[PDB]
Amino acid sequence: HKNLTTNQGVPVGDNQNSRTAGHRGPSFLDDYHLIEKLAHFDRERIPERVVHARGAGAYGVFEVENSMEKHTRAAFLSEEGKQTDVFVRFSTVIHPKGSPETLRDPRGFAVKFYTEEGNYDLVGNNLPIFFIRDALKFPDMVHSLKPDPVTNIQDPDRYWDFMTLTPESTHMLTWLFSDEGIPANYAEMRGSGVHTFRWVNKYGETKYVKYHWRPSEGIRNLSMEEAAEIQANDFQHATRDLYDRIEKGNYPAWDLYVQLMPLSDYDELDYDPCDPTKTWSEEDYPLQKVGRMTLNRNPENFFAETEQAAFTPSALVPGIEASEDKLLQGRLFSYPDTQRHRLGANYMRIPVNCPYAPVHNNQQDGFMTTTRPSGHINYEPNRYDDQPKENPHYKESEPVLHGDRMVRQKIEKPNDFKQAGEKYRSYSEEEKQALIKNLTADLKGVNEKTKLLAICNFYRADEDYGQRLADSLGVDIRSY
Amino acid sequence: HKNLTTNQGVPVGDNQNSRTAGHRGPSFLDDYHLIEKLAHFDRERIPERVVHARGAGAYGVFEVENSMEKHTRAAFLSEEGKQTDVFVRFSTVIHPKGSPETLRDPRGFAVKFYTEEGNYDLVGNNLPIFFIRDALKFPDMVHSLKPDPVTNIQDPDRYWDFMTLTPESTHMLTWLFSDEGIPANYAEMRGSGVHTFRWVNKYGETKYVKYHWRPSEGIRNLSMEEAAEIQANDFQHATRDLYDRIEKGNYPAWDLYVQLMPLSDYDELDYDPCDPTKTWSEEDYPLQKVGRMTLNRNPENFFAETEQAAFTPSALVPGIEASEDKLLQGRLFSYPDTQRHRLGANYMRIPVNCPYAPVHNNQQDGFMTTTRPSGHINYEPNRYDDQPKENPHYKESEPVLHGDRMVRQKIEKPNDFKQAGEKYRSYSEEEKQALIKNLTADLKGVNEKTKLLAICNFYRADEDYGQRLADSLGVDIRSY
Amino acid sequence: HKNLTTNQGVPVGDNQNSRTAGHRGPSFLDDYHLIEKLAHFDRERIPERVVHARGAGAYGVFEVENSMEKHTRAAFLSEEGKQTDVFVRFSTVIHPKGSPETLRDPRGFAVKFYTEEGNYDLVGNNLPIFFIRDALKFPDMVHSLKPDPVTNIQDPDRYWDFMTLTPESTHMLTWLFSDEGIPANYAEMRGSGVHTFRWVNKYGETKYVKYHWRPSEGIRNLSMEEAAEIQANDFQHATRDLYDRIEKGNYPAWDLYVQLMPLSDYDELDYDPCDPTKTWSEEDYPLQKVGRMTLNRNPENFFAETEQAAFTPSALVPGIEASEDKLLQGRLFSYPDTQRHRLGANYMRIPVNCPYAPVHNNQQDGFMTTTRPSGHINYEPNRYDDQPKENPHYKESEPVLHGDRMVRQKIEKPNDFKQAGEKYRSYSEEEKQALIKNLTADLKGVNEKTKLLAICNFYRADEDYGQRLADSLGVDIRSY
Amino acid sequence: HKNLTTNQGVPVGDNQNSRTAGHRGPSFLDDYHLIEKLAHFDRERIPERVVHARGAGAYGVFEVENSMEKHTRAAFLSEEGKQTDVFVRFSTVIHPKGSPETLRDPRGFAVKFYTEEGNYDLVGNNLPIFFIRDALKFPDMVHSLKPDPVTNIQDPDRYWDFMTLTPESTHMLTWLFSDEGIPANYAEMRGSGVHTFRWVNKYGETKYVKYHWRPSEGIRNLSMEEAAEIQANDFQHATRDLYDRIEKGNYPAWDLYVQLMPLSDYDELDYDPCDPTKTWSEEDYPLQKVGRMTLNRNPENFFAETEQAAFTPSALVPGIEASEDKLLQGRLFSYPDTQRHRLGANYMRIPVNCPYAPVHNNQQDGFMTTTRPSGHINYEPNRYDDQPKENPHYKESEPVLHGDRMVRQKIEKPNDFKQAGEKYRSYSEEEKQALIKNLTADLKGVNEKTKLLAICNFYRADEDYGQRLADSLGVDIRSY
Ligand code: HEM
Ligand code: HEM
Ligand SMILES: Oc1cccc(O)c1O
Ligand SMILES: Oc1cccc(O)c1O
Ligand SMILES: Oc1cccc(O)c1O
Ligand SMILES: Oc1cccc(O)c1O
Ligand SMILES: [Cl-]
Ligand SMILES: [Cl-]
Ligand SMILES: [Cl-]
Ligand SMILES: [Cl-]
Ligand code: NA
Ligand code: NA
Repeated sequence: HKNLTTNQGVPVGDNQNSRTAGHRGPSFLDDYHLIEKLAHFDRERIPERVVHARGAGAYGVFEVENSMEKHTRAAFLSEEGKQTDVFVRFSTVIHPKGSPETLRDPRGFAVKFYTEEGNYDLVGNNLPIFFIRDALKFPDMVHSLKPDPVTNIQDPDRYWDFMTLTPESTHMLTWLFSDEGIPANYAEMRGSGVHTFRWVNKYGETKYVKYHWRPSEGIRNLSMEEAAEIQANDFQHATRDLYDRIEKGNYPAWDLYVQLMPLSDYDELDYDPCDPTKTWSEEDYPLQKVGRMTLNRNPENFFAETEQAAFTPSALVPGIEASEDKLLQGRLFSYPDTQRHRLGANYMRIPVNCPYAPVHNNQQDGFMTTTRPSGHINYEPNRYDDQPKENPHYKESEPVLHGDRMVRQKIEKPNDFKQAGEKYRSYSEEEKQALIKNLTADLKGVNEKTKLLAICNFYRADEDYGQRLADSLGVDIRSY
Repeated sequence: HKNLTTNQGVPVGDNQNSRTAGHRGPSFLDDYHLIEKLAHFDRERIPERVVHARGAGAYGVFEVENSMEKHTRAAFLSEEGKQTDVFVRFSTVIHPKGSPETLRDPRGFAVKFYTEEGNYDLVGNNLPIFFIRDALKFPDMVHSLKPDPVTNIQDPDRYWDFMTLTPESTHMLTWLFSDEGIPANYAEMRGSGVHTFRWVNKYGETKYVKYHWRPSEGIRNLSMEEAAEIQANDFQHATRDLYDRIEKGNYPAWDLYVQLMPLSDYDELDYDPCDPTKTWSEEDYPLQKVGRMTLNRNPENFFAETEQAAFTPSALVPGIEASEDKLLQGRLFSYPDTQRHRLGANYMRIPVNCPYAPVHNNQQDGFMTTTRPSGHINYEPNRYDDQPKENPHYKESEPVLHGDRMVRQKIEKPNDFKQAGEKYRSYSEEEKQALIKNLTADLKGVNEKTKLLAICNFYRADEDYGQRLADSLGVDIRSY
Repeated sequence: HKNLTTNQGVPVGDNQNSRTAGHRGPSFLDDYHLIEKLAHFDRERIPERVVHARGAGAYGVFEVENSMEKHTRAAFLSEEGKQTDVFVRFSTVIHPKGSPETLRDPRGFAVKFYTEEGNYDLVGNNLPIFFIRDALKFPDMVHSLKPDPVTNIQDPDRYWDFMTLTPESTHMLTWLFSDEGIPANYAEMRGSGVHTFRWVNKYGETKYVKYHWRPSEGIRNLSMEEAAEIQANDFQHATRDLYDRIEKGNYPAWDLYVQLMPLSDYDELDYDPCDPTKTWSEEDYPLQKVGRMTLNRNPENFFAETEQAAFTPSALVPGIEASEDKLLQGRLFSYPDTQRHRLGANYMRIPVNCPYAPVHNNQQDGFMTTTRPSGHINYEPNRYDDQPKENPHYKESEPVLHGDRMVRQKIEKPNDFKQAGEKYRSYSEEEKQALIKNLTADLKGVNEKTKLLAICNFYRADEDYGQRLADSLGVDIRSY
Repeated sequence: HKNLTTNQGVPVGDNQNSRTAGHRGPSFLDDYHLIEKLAHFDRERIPERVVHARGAGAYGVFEVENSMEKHTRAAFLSEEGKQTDVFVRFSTVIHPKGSPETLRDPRGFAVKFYTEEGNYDLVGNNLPIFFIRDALKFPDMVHSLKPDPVTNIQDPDRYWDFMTLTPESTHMLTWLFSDEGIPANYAEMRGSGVHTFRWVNKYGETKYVKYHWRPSEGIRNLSMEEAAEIQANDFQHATRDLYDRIEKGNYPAWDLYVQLMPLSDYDELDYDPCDPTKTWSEEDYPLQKVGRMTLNRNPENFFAETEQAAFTPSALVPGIEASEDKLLQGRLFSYPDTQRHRLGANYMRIPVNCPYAPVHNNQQDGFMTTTRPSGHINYEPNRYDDQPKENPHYKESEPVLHGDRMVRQKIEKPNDFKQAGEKYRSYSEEEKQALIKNLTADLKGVNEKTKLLAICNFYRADEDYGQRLADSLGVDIRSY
């Protein structure tokens, strides 16, 4: 048995009645419990994430099967059997909190590894490429996909206007308008790092790397019809499914694979290996198994742990570095930036965000300083041998720059259409029919000029693709 | 034709490419356009409303048919034909911003009148009563109804635990589990002030008042099955419908009616006329037509106008005052309190929230001061005749207090069950069947002791009501 | 030896050099350490307190010498010898952080007692009365005393305009313009509760109470000349002094005394005993010794503990209640209201603000939730016997209301001049000379009409007072 | 004559009395005027600037004498007689908002030019060099200079520890410990851009540029003793002096001069021309007159205009670009980053911060959206010719990168001591005596090891300098 109390620790005499002038009179200002309780209720909410607002979290463990020391000095990958705790958040993208999990969208697949050398965030999606290749375009892309700023309803005419004028999107749309645009749930789902990263070993040798998560539950997708049937009765089915599997002991898992590519292979590929609109061939760059992640624990509080979770692609650990991918480069900035706004300057002290590794530095103060700081010395260099100092064993690599000027210019070999065609031809006939169907339903109401340009981009990917879509939309493409 | 610019007014040379070390190299920090554009994107979101997060807005006009000056000095009601601009937001209640509009919930019906003596907010719902009668319980009620804080899914076992132990909720639940718990859309929907308010005329005479909005489009409700079928294909159907009606010139309207009751009728009644779990008989207190509101304009920007809209029951105008309703009394505080958090100290300067009537006072500063203040005199009293002064013509009434002590105590004559029974018996057989069906689907999975208490509360309302529910749930109540 | 780390717990390789294109080229965006370290620096500051922005803090102990159980059930005062930890912050009032501690001002004297039944804040000043008697005037008062909103310099013409038109200020001004307006430091300084509070004993009997703190170091004040001399060489001498006394083991102490008055004595006094412009005669209501507070420990971090400290007069404990003092009533609201803005919705979790007594309630979420919440049940009533419940042993008293109606009306018996005259006559001749001298230096440049009104208000206090001021100002008041 | 009103536009009947239970009873919650007025009061303050918190603002005009089009395409410099409106803020550095203006510190000299091609901010100081050359050290340097985080008092032992271990500071300290470390006021003061910038003409030719402001009122300084004499009686003397000069029509002015250097001079010099611890010789790179800035208008409201002013070195206009200076490079980020926290995401819409030039872009939303946004198109590219587009005429230059790797490495030819010695020798004997006096007073109490290292750094600058300081401090340096 426990007393209800105020936040001052005073036991509450009456949690039912306001303080009033007699039993039916107006309410007095001197009712600290009422005002405190209502005032905190009035401040429960924080801004939702600007994208990926809808999602669900879980904790688990990553275990190494094959040590990666030949290729990276990353501590958490250094030996067979090494276990690292994770927190993972899965998500949709475009719509707000509360939106259904039956909508078409990439799915987020964000993994935080609590390593001995710091927290490493691999902020992935299910699909292995993206719509754009430069972060400067991201608020534009998002804005076109988001509900219309007047109507508050998503409008295909808007995002297809953007996408069609942004032909590098063509590969991505060829994945997203398959039925893999609606995963059945978060467990029966692919994961991808999407970007190329750099792996750096103890000799300072660098390889390019891509990451892939393969579900133990397999990949399963929903047709537009299957999605509607679920949406009718449950707008949070994926969140429900994740929690329920874990509560029942049916723990979902993913095997982590990598592809590894020499830096020098740039110059002979007909695409840029750091163009995130591109995948690498699995015949030429085979998947190499690293280990397995099992999710086995539900959070204790959704707001405190899942809503407040902060991941960033710039949370890199020794041995794992960014590539020059211009999309990734903006993400390095944007995540901690938005987090400072969404969560507070001190967001890294929220428990789910805290490292397991020691934190010692000369930062101070900021809203909601709860960590009981002490000491006189908050500056470096200083005369004190016991105060924290830099450790040169932990310098990052020095990537070679091939450019000689500060420029704003598109990458060479954009090759916007080739892999979209390859993906299209890789589909089964049943999968091609679904792609055309889903695209037709999406395009049939859009501005005729935009609809033609869409068809033309898919035609440039593959002639059969573009002709089938034109036929299905009733568009005459003879004059082109 | 216009230049894209930074926020500094510098035309942008290139809105496609980040600044990088050659065409494929990493990104430079000296890219003000990138950083400014990402950083503002990173800050787009504000907190959603703590309740009524999902909603839709429109502007229109309210026109007086019968002047109300014999009963209230309110300026906007003073003359036949007098027109006042309104802004209205409709909403659901429990789930977050992106949640479906097919869910069971009261609907918000919030009307801001831009009167010549200040803004008057009538913050109603469709349903004319509430679950609780004291604001001290509001965070409890809400927390029970909201998604479970662990699972992020709404759980009937939680809110029925609260509601069953809060028997004053019985009248409300008897309305909400009719099919009027799911209005077809926002246009074919009732509105209610819910609370008794005080109307005060130019002689200082006071009457109790209740407000009712009657839709010109009639009232239409959804069954659970009808709601699921809509939910399958559109999770924002009510938002859509409102915008669409107005864009097509099919303007929805409501007639405003009032009931008026003398203060001295308190002892004539077997309930407290200021208990918001109670309605007043329309036979004994007939509806009196006041005027008509027509919504005829969509907002120009949903975030700026609808998301940032702030209504409060305490935005009262001369002639219209709060009653002693202890629920209303807490609302007086909570709304501006939450708005200062959600929107900023200076939220009243946001255009939708601004009055038409002149604002002159000695308040100053606060985040985002955009109003070009001037002058040396920010205090009163002062020696300057031209600075703003109090105006004793605009004093409020002085309600009589019947109590002699500051107490925490439930009102007399709570009468928790009688009107719920009256409402139940007022239903058609088809309506009673839908009530029992909807209750049964909601209660069938809850804790057995809670389920029995629910049945017992409804039995106390009406024996046939409670027995039908018990039969439908398979619960044997012979022995009570 | 310790590593400098990022907030992700990654050791920093180089805390000296930004990451650049060669040894002298422009800086790269991919420099997580630079950006994290700059961004947090960029966010160190929070709003200063709206008043009492300049101050200093210390911890210590309060020990009961005489149990107060005949008069109050407060736990911390129950037993001889009982020791309660305290935190105390002393302050100036008007000017910002960084301002000098040599200025004329009341001084704040805010004591947090960490009691077994919750935190009790006694938020005092050195002077025992105040300028105003209704919180509605506080923003006016402050704005008149604050630097002019155009020039950013304090202007006697502005605050004397307010004070002269606010004749209830006369008693306060008669204390503040003695040399006690500039205490020598925080240790050699009086403290006062200012308001009457209500003490309630185990039988439910109530007495009015006033609190006084008497410095073991005695009271010492600065002349205007002494204050200038200190200001020349140290703008933070009181902060320095408090820290230095404690660091050297010379702990400052205060004895706590109370006056006690029966409720009934209202009706026979020629003032309102809950008017905070009034004192109670020490002859008629003798000081009674309660105990001693000794301050013996400096905080470990000024920002975390002293800057973030939050006190409120509404942090009352069983046995100690607010009086009807209309000034106090507004304070009850204002402090936690400003604190939610200044510090965050969760400011009560900041260590210095935490109670020693257990906190259990159904509040949740809000910015910077750091407390590891858990459990499904965040509402009451609920079916669970182990969840926190109200405890009727801890109900507050039920003060009798003498009023009939909700009114806006000045108290009866304002008696604005009589005590100011009594205070003036209680001064030694040296002390009267100082008062006139300090008043004259303040008023000599003020608007002539305001200057005359000042003289008249002091003349009404005491003829010799007003005449001496008029003489010193060169103002002939014979014609009145 | 005007009514005082609430923020809802309702006239206030009584601005004197709270609403209470009779004339002396406790206060009611239903007092919207009290609560609104106190709530807004409670929220007046925003965070002060993290440095330069104390300052003062004015408006004026800049007029071109000698057009600069041969060297820069900047619009505001394009024609003789061209006038551009400015806003200027002057400041101290280290202590908080209310701190004296008699302290030793650089002075800030921040000029916002409202040009036809956007706002251009030249965020200078009086002194023409800086303590450090990499932004990574800025939070350290500041934390060392700031009041100690335990005592809240500035401690020379802390900042000399930092500075002595940061020998690139030696030139700066040689200026700051002259009497120019305490300017007599803001008018009789030098201004400097400090950094080298790049000027780019219409043919794309680039020169390095330095900016210098020469006061028409001449340069005048205070000795330590003259500063204390002022401080005794006025802790805002420089704020007062600026406002007073302008109010009386005695407008302060500065002539702008530039120095111009070819990029190809790098190897001709024994320092890096982009090292901000360095000046350029005026013999080798003569001062060239541009024009004159006159300050002739005080702001209408200090908070709205001066306190909320936001400047950034990244507010560059076509023709004027950053150099590679690594200190500058971090400032490009830090200012808009801190301003988003201090002022809000929409701080650029605060009037003093608004450009004169048109602003059109696809940014949206954020706290306190006051700008009445409209339209459906918030993304680019789009199909609409009338929506804002990029303008390639306004591309920036493409600086040549000399580096081939991403590195963290000190510049070549740091040359930490030579210019400090040149400055020392440039001093008159009276000036040398002051410098030694001021340094001795500052160093005499610091840790002996730190004090010796200080002397050694000054000795390396000039043997006489170091020897005179050693003699004055009583330190025998014969053994070295
Ligand atoms: C209606 C009258 C008053 C109002 C509305 C008011 C309001 C405030 C506010 C808003 C603060 C800043 C609190 C914070 O930021 O944590 C403050 C601080 C303070 N006030 Fe008042 N005040 C009033 C009267 C008084 C009185 C009568 C006293 C003493 C008897 C007093 C003593 C203090 C002290 C000592 C502080 C500093 C607390 C600290 O050190 O953190 N005030 N006041
Ligand atoms: C890396 C080096 C530096 C960093 C990181 C830095 C950072 C900052 C920051 C964060 C502010 C607060 C701005 C605000 O809140 O709006 C500021 C203000 C200021 N800094 Fe710096 N600073 C640096 C070097 C300098 C230099 C070199 C100068 C002059 C050349 C200077 C002059 C100023 C001035 C004048 C202000 C006040 C502007 C105003 O009046 O509002 N700082 N600085
Ligand atoms: O952050 C994102 C924004 C838009 C689309 C995506 O798939 C995504 O992950
Ligand atoms: O504000 C609200 C909270 C909970 C239920 C409701 O119907 C409501 O309107
Ligand atoms: O909070 C306050 C405001 C004005 C004057 C004071 O003495 C005070 O404490
Ligand atoms: O921004 C700043 C920080 C520290 C010292 C300075 O001179 C400065 O301008
Ligand atoms: Cl650090
Ligand atoms: Cl006001
Ligand atoms: Cl609670
Ligand atoms: Cl944009
Ligand atoms: Na191995
Ligand atoms: Na010329």
